[PDB]
Amino acid sequence: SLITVNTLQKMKAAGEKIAMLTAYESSFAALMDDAGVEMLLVGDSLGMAVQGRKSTLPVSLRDMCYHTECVARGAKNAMIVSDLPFGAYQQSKEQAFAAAAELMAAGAHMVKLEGGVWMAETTEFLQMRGIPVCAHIGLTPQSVFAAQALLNDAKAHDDAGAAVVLMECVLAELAKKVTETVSCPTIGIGAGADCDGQVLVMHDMLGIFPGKTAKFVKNFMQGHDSVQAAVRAYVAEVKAKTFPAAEHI
Amino acid sequence: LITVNTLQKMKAAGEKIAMLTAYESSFAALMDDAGVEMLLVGDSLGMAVQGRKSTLPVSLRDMCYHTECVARGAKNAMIVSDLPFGAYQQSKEQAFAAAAELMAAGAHMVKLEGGVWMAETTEFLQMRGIPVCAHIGLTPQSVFAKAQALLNDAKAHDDAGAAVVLMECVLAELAKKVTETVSCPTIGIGAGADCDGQVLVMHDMLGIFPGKTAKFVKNFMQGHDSVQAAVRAYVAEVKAKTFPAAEHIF
Amino acid sequence: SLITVNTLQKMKAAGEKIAMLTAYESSFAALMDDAGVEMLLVGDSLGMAVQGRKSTLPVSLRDMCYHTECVARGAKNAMIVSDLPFGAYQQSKEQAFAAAAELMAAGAHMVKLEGGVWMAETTEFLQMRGIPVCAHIGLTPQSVFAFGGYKVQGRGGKAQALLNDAKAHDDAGAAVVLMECVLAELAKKVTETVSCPTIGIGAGADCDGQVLVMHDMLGIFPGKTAKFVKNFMQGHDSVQAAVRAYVAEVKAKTFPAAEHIF
Amino acid sequence: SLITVNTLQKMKAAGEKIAMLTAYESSFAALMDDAGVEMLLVGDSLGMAVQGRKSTLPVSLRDMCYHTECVARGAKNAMIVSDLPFGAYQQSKEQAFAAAAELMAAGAHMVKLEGGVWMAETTEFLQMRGIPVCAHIGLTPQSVFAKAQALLNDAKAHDDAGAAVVLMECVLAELAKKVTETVSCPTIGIGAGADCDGQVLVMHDMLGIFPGKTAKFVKNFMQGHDSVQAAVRAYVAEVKAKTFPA
Amino acid sequence: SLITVNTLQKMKAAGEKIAMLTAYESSFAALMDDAGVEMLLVGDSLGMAVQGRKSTLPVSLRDMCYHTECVARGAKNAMIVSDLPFGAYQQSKEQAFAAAAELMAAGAHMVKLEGGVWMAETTEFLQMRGIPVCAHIGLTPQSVFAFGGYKVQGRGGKAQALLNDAKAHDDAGAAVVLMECVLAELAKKVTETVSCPTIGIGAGADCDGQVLVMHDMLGIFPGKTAKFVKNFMQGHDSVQAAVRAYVAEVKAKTFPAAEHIF
Ligand SMILES: CC(C)C(=O)C(=O)O
Ligand SMILES: CC(C)C(=O)C(=O)O
Ligand SMILES: CC(C)C(=O)C(=O)O
Ligand SMILES: CC(C)C(=O)C(=O)O
Ligand code: NA
Ligand code: NA
Ligand code: NA
Ligand code: NA
Repeated sequence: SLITVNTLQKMKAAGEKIAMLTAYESSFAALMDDAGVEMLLVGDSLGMAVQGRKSTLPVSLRDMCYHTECVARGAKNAMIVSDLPFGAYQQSKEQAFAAAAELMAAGAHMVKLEGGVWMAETTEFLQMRGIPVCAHIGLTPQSVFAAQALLNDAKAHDDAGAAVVLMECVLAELAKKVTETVSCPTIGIGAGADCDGQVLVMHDMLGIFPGKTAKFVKNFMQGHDSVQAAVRAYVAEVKAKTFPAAEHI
Repeated sequence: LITVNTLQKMKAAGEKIAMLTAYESSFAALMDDAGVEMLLVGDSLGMAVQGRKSTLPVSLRDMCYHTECVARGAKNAMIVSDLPFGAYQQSKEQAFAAAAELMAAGAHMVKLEGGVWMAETTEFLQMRGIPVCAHIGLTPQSVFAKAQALLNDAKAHDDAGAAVVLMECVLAELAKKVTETVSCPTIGIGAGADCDGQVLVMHDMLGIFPGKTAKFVKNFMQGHDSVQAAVRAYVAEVKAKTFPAAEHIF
Repeated sequence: SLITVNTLQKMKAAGEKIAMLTAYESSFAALMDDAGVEMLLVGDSLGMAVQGRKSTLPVSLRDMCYHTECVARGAKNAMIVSDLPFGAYQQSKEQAFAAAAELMAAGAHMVKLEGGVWMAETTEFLQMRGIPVCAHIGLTPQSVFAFGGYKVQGRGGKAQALLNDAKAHDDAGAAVVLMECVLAELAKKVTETVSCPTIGIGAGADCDGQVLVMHDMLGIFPGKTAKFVKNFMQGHDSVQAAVRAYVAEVKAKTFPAAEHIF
Repeated sequence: SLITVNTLQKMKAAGEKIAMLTAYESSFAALMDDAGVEMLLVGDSLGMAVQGRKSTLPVSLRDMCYHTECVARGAKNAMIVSDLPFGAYQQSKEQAFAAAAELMAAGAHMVKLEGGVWMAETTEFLQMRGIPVCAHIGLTPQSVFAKAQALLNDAKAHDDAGAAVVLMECVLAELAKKVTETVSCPTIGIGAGADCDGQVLVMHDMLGIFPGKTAKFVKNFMQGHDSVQAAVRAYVAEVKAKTFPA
Repeated sequence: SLITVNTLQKMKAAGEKIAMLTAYESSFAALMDDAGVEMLLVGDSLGMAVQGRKSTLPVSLRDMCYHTECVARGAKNAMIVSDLPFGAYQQSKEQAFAAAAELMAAGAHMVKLEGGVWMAETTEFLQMRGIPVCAHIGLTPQSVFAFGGYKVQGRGGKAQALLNDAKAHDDAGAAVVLMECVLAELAKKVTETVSCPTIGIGAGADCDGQVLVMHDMLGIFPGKTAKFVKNFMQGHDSVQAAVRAYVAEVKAKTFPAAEHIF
């Protein structure tokens, strides 16, 4: 029942697409879990969607731990992934370990960190100590104010033992090559359907914000009269390989 | 008084060491009076005492508190305290600070989880007067995250000066080889009978949880009239080498 | 509309001068944004202009964070650059990162640090982790007691060292290099050599942009302004007109004039 | 007058035995000072004698600073030596320095640390920064829960690092003798024989405050006298006459 | 007017003796500044003259910052030098920097640290980051318990070690090198060898300047002062005049006299 890293490995081998959605509260976490969502991402994207800030930089380790605890009270079988917030882990591998440990004590089953080859040593340090790491490469929103290289980043984390490699806004053809090159499962957002799974910010896919949605995002609320049905459709289109479509790439 | 030297003599003589977890003073005095030689204040208290789903949320404060409670009840038995998740893996210096607090709380030895990558930490602590029990094989703090590696882990800790090597859920024949290879006494749980001693979580062996006991666990309460007799039977079986039996091994 | 690092790079390539001014409050930040200031510098110069102290050394990270938040609530399109205060970042690249992360969480889009080649590793450490860096070379006011005051840099055989400081920061990935009190001809060479945009104060008009302390250019202090500073309030009808004349003279390359250059 | 490291060096050179005793309070420290005790050791042994614990490991840095302050208000001429408590200085030489600096600020004139060769770097670090160090080798109570050439190596490494004094506990007398003869600094012993430049005893032990058999290498000096003052003076006289340890 | 490092360098080259005195309060600081004292030393000597302790070791960084602030409210032209107190800087160059930064934030224009060649790296770390350093060599009072009291330095084969200490600091960028209780002939050779000004106390008249503890030179203690100290209060009936006499004798090279030199 419970989704573990082995489960994700089996899904990658079986070619069965993984469904990930961000979650910041207990009620929505339980709803998504029950709707088939396999990975619950307590992302630092909550700085915009929950806190209403202009970027994710101000989110603190305290905020991430609080939301992790909330989500942990609602989740059952889904795996809880928590982001390491800006400033809380890039100082050193030792600082990253301390911040990751706090998230794990709050209820996370894996942590997500941003960065390329320069973060590979941090991934290894954490994974060796029992903390599953999700390496976030490509577009890394914490550096918002700031092909071979992406492949290198991917490989570096894989070699260090990252459990999952997540790619944001990447040429679909490159995401495909990456997914085939790394031993660990991959998760995409604006990276195509050749990844081992997909992720989207709940709020975006529920159409909580006015005006058009990002190009790589699909509104799943539309056509449904219940949030649970909207999420179920997401899981199904992810697995059907219908999402992302050609328009979302 | 049970000391490291006592354990060493027992290994050399083939006399099995009886270890049991303990998180409270009353149970600790009872186990001590019932012949338990090593009291393990383990982070297993996150599940048995705190009721969590894992031992990761256990803090250093929690370990020091439980160690202090056990220390008020213990007499002859050695107190072993676990370094909790996040409090010692950052560096050897951080592990020494955390272990120093546990020793200050009443521990006579500390236990830490990890393979070869933690051996340098074992050496740093042992050289500074802090006896270390290196816990290898199935390390519960890594639940969310292979025969030769285990052997490598055991050798590295032994060479680093580990006072004791504890193995959890390890193929029996592998455990026997490790035990015959390292110089320090070995303790097992789900590791077979060829270790120098055994450990079990108190509540498990007392049948506190409903349902079937884990495979490597035996209910010692059953067939006895008191907690005292259940514990004495556990100690007597470990020493008679009747526990664990074929049915409790992998 | 929003001013980003790419905007500055496009302006350097086009030869359009960048207008930077200091800002420590929300109302003045909004006034300057509306008057066309592109970069709003929350400088540690507030230790003197706001706090009334004799130098910028006593300014703390908390003071820097507070003013940054204030300015962030008034800014609109302009980029916010916040100074890393004395004592909060020179201890190590790790300490600099932590201090810079607090400023970015306070609302900064870039941080400014003082120092030559010995700070380039710090610049690299921060930029690689998403924190845009402005390297400030030449006369660095946090080292005022070591310099003994405000002297022009790059004289004689000191030119190479300044050039070396600029290069190390640029190679370390500095987004912008800021020069203060530097021989104009040297600043021109530096600007023509580094890949990143440059900003000057008392560095001549051949930098890719200019900066002035608000209070200096508004003639808030009694007496005369420094030689490299022009009083724009004087001869103008409002604070809004004074700032607009500054941005216009910077873009027309009339400020700094010959009188304001070393 | 005042007892300085120079005083101790001169005493070793002349063969005049040094009297050291533990002290954790102001009143007893002033009494011992007046009785001729030259070195007052504020030891982590207070964890057992004062606090009543089973070991000295739980003694904290705050406890050592407190007792150091108390003793410093009683002491006049004697040198105050303060122990660096378990867990407060073994993390690194930088940590030891911060802990030693707190003890010096509380009134100590020298600090004592436990450990062989692996602690010599720490000794060098502290001594180079003005903190006199007493290196404690042999039996080190802080490692209670956890050979001739090893002892000599430890003593030599500490002496080469600049230790002001080397303290030996429970060492074969003949071996203590060689160490004393080979190091440039004064040596102090406890259960180390009379061939040391000086002796130390825990005050409560030599005053017979503990119920039970007197420790083997300890002599009860309270016996035969009717004042604590006379008991201390007798210990100092026997140490000087080289009749203790017997 | 305003005393800077450049001023001290100009005086060394000119042969004009620098007058330094300790100061722990604002009133006395203003008086000395008005009497011509060029360097006001907020020394850890306040542990004995102000706090009444037996040594300067118990003085904390907080104490140093507090007195530094007091002195800064009275100082006008004089340069404020603050001592780094025992335990606050010897742990590492990084810790020395953090402590030195607090002193500078409290009002100091330079910090003073005790130590030989082993502290030179710390000297370099500080000066490069804008903190002027006065290296104190010879008899370093924070090491009094290791020293076994106060004793003359530099005789025999120890002379070369002292020279090394001074040159190591001079090479690291020390702004000033202070010598306490060193053979006069050695102090002279060191003064003629390093590039920075030198200040002495019990080091002869050939240093570039002198320093005394205020309370010692005002005769505040009972009995006699050390051999290298002179009571300037005697023969005068105002502290103003007593301080002016110190300044005059230092500049005339009449103090220290033969009787105050080793
Ligand atoms: C877009 C996803 C991967 C994310 O980083 C977040 O929600 O924080
Ligand atoms: C039983 C042993 C393996 C243990 O770690 C614990 O109780 O925490
Ligand atoms: C650009 C200059 C004037 C500066 O550093 C400041 O204002 O803080
Ligand atoms: C006498 C001078 C050099 C001093 O160190 C002090 O006052 O602290
Ligand atoms: Na994120
Ligand atoms: Na455990
Ligand atoms: Na500035
Ligand atoms: Na001083």
